[PDB]
Amino acid sequence: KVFGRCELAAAMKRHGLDNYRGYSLGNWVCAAKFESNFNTQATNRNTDGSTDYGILQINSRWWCNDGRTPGSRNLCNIPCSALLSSDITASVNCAKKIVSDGNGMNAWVAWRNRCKGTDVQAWIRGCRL
Ligand code: NA
Ligand code: NA
Ligand code: NA
Repeated sequence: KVFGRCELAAAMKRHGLDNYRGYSLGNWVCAAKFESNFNTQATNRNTDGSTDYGILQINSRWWCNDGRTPGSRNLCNIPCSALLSSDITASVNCAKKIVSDGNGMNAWVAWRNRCKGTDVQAWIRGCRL
């Protein structure tokens, strides 16, 4: 499923991401825009053989099991395909674990490079929240 911007803002807010670990909602919407273009089905291979999955591009090197990242971890204890569903629960719950691990949103390269340091509240402008 490809979410609209305000559609995703509402879903992320209902799932408890607004102000999670101090990151306002616009941070999460911005991250999803630039990680996946709001597309739950997005997948992208990393050069180390791992793959990023879903609307927040969560990495099989550490966070989920995709059956083809030998020796990697599965910290969210899920198949990576769970991160591709139209239901964003698994992606949100795994993102909450990632952002709590000590590095915050710096885990998301697109957030670091395209959201951090910008007016991220713009990403929820015009939305009914
Ligand atoms: Na992989
Ligand atoms: Na893994
Ligand atoms: Na990531």
